[PDB]
Amino acid sequence: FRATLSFAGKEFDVLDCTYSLKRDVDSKGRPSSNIYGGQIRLHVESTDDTSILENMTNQFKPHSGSIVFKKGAKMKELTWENGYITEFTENIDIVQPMTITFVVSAQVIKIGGAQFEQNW
Amino acid sequence: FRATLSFAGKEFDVLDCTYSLKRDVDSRPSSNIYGGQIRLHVESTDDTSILENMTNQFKPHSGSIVFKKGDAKMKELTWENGYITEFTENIDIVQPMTITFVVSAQVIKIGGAQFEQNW
Amino acid sequence: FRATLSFAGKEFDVLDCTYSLKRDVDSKGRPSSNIYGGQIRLHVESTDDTSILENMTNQFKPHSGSIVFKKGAKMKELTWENGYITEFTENIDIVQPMTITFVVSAQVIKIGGAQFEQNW
Amino acid sequence: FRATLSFAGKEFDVLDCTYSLKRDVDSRPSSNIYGGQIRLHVESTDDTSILENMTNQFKPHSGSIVFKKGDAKMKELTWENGYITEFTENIDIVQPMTITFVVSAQVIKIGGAQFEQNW
Amino acid sequence: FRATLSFAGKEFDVLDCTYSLKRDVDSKGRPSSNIYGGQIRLHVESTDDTSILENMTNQFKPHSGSIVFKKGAKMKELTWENGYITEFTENIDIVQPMTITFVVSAQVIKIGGAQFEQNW
Amino acid sequence: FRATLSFAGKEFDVLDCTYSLKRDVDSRPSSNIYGGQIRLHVESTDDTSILENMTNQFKPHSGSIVFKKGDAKMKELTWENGYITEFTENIDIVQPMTITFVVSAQVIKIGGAQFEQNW
Repeated sequence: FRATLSFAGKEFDVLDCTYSLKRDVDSKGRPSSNIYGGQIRLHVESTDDTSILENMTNQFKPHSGSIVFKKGAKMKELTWENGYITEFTENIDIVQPMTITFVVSAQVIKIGGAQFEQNW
Repeated sequence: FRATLSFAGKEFDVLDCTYSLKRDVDSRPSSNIYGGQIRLHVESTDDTSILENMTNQFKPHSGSIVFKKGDAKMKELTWENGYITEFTENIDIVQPMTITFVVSAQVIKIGGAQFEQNW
Repeated sequence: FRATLSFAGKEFDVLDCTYSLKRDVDSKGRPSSNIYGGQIRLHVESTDDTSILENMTNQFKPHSGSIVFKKGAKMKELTWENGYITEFTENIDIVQPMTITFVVSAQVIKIGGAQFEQNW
Repeated sequence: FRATLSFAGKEFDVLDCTYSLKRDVDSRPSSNIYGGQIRLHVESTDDTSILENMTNQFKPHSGSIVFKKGDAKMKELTWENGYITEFTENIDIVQPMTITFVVSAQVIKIGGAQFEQNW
Repeated sequence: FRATLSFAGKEFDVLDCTYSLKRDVDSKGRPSSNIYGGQIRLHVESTDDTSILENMTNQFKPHSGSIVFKKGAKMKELTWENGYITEFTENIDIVQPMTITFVVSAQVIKIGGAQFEQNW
Repeated sequence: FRATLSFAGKEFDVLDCTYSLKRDVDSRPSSNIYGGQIRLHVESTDDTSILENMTNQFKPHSGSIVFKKGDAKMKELTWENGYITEFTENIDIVQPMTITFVVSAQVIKIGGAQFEQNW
């Protein structure tokens, strides 16, 4: 209903967010792999600010971030730790007019009681 | 009309559910039946049970989907000995917040039908 | 306009049905193969009934079926003989709410004066 | 506006028709012309003539499509020495019942143009 | 706004026209090729006339053509020289009812001050 | 709201613009950053400057896109040492006439960010 990313000491209004995890399955349909993925894909409005891009281009240190989902009270909160921005796009279209879509790849993601942690 | 998933001691309203099975053919059926993955689409709440069930434990589980019309129980898809093998959650201010996940199970059953994998 | 499948001693209202046949063509565009395909793809409403699925999962014997197409009088009739259900999907979507799509692979299909018969 | 296929001693109303031809190019045209398959889309009736013509016999045939406007004959695509190499019939209560089929022919002709395959 | 193809001593009203050119780029994103493409794709109404097709099927000699773009005065003009029709489709659909789409591959294309010329 | 490209000593109204960058990952980021191509979509006029800049010369160039809201300058994407590596112009009586082209540049800059290729 409302989603607020805390990132790089700033807040951004989230238009849309998705994260996904997967395990392989063999022929007999038995799970045949550990869990992989956990990339977070975020979509936020553009302003004069270039902090997200700077965070990808201008430095090399891992970061943390926080998305808080609300209704109308904090419903739940997706956080990541030790991540890097691995995909960035900014788009203007004079017809949501100006926006950024970027993906974080992080060693740890957490939300409510769940934790996913990569093999690094 | 209405579908109710019973999973992990909780109930979830099903926005959409699909399960499928297939056999190969040659140039004549040429294989045993495979697939039987169940794909479920449910609303998100404060709950993280589905994901916890994927990430936080390793033990197979059972689940139950009950399909209804107007008011009784029309039929019921159950699985046994399954694992969540695909999860995605999406938020979009434009159904606002939802989970789509896939169960891979050794046994699925509905009405009089039973499908059971070679394990 | 109205299509009625007779299958497994029951009748089902057909939402949609398609069957297809094909022959290869070489470079010069000459037909370069016998006719293959003839799979029938059927789409019917779900009820409490699980006969179609049972017919795929619970037994192994070939079957016959019959689709009668009407207008408003029997217009024509697609029949198959010695077939097997090789693909099944059932879908519920609380937005046609609940339906089955399945494919029959059969040694013989017939409609009006046409007959197609596989090499088995 | 209106298209009428004459085939197998019968007439069929054409919902849609396309034919195409092409030549390859290199990094300059680099091939003779190929294709010339005709793709036809017509209403289904009690008739099974088109399918019978594919399944039940083996002899090449001719056909004729006449394109009209308002009332005469605008132009006419004809084929000679062809075979039906693809057939699909579809019923859908939502054009309700139709056939889509492809003719592969040695010769197609329309207005002053002629295309003829290397056979 | 209005586009008029002059071709084979006739004029045709252009429903739509597109041409495109491209150069490869390496990993470092440096251009890594000369310019290629320059095929023109044209879309015109069908009449009783079969001149375009005849030009593809019935002869083998290169040709020239001219598209004039207007507003409401000639805005600019795409011309080609030494070209061949390498793709033709005609479509009727009783739902633009009857039309031709064809592609010209030409050694030289020119528009305003630009010229592109293939290696033949 | 409004975007103005300054290129080849002229200005063009931007219908749409996108630029993107990415890094590969392994089974963890596993590459330096690549991409940074800018994709621009502008109206056609009597002008052929963009195409001339691709076809008629061979020297790298710079350009400037200024993004605005309501009235000042919100931010500005600039490139340096670039080449037009993809051009398409389309006319369609149904935006009627437009150009879509891609710039590949050694350096792009916007607000405080800078991206620079390994050349």
